[PDB]
Amino acid sequence: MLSGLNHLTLAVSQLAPSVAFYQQLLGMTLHARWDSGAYLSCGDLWLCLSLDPQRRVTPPEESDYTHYAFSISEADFASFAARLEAAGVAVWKLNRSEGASHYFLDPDGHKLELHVGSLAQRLAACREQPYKGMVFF
Amino acid sequence: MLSGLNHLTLAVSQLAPSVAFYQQLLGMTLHARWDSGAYLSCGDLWLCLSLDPQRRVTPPEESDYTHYAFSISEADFASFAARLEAAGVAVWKLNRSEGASHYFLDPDGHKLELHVGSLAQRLAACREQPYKGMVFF
Ligand SMILES: CN1CCCc2cc(CN)ccc21
Ligand SMILES: [Mn+2]
Ligand SMILES: [Mn+2]
Repeated sequence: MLSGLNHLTLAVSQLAPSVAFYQQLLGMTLHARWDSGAYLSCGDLWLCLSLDPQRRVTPPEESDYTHYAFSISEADFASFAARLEAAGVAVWKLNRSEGASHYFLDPDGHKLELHVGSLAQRLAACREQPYKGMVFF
Repeated sequence: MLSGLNHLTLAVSQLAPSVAFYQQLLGMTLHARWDSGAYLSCGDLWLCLSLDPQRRVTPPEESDYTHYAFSISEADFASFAARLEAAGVAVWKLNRSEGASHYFLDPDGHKLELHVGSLAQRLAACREQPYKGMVFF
């Protein structure tokens, strides 16, 4: 039986700029780097960057809604989002609201998000302002 | 600062087969569903399925190496892999590393993995037998 996420692996087109993005800009911990990959952590998350010549830099209008959200506290959210905008990080748009979030792209067009709040808080907010057709189990 | 992964959102082409896969086949807990999505949990992982008309059922040869690995114990690994094989789930890669991994596809072609072992265990193995160009920090 499954117990959670073991690791997230992102395919990247150029290793050095991607390591710089996740380590220098987002502040993840770099544990190891080799000619074709890197291992980073963010709290409990094991992130692997894997050099892949198949990876294409895709505009957000032509990629689907698959995306990866990172937790940040209420106190740090705005100042962290402001730092990303000042660094010229591009944005993308989701079709629906899901609370306090900032949506941004990595150098290869992976869709990232900063989000404040847990699943439990999201469900409680949705009880008051449900999505269309929502049912709770 | 970022404190971990908040949620993983997968774009899906049809909600019902994706809920069946993640809830019934993989055993994740379904918390809520609406006209265009669902929220599930797997241990401490919050998973969102988002219905997206942009999502193509993508063959594994046409997508890059980006993938999502779930944690499982060694004791449960072989029986879980056998369950996936009985259900007809396609495999996209053979395991060619030491640790136990099973590489399988979801109904829309998202690349998934079952993996036994932590980052610390991988780093220890790599310290003994480093990859080409490997530097530790
Ligand atoms: C940390 N550092 C900066 C200079 C380029 C570079 C390359 C590798 C892979 N051979 C590992 C570390 C590193
Ligand atoms: Mn999100
Ligand atoms: Mn993997």
